[PDB]
Amino acid sequence: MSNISLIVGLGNPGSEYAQTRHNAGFWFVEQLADKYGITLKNDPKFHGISGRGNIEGHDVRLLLPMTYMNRSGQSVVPFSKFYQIAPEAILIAHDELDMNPGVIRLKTGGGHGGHNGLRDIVPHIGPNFHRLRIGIGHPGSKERVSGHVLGKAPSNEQSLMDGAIDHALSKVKLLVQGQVPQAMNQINAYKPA
Ligand SMILES: Nc1ccn([C@@H]2O[C@H](CO)[C@@H](O)[C@H]2O)c(=O)n1
Repeated sequence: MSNISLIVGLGNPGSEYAQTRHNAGFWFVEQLADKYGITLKNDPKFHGISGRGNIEGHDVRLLLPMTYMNRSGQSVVPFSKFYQIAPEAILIAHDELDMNPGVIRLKTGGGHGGHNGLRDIVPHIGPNFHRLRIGIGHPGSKERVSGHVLGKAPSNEQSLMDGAIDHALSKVKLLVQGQVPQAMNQINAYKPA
């Protein structure tokens, strides 16, 4: 059903990418894992870091692909296939250029929206998974995007994103319980200030 049983955080591996905007998904899932005491550990068979544990009475798996962003499907696809997790039971947290820092919205379905992590996943499991879109803002230049997503946000924008992520963590209860509509209402209403 639409109970969430896999939460994927997208990002790039390595200390040099850890604090970049493109790792917003990693930030969310890492903080989720700590909140619920879920151990994230190297999972070489699935080219990622993974964990499993109890979130609010529900058995949930967590996955961070260690493939680099544009190859995220090399982790997500075989992982979800092996555990027989339908896309409708997957939440993928990812950075979103089309929303401001501090804005966070749940979306079901649709395309990759230019996101090359999602672009590597949608072809294989289809579009029908859920996304936690973590706003990272857009750069000045339309050609500045690589420099933006692989760049570190200013303390100001970082605080907004951290606050939004903190809010989302408080609503994961609704997601694993399969009240996706309520989770959408309460997440998507978040104002940073
Ligand atoms: N070694 C690297 C470095 C960066 N990336 C980034 O992931 C983005 C997917 O939107 C790509 O657009 C890119 O910015 C990646 O996949 N692999």
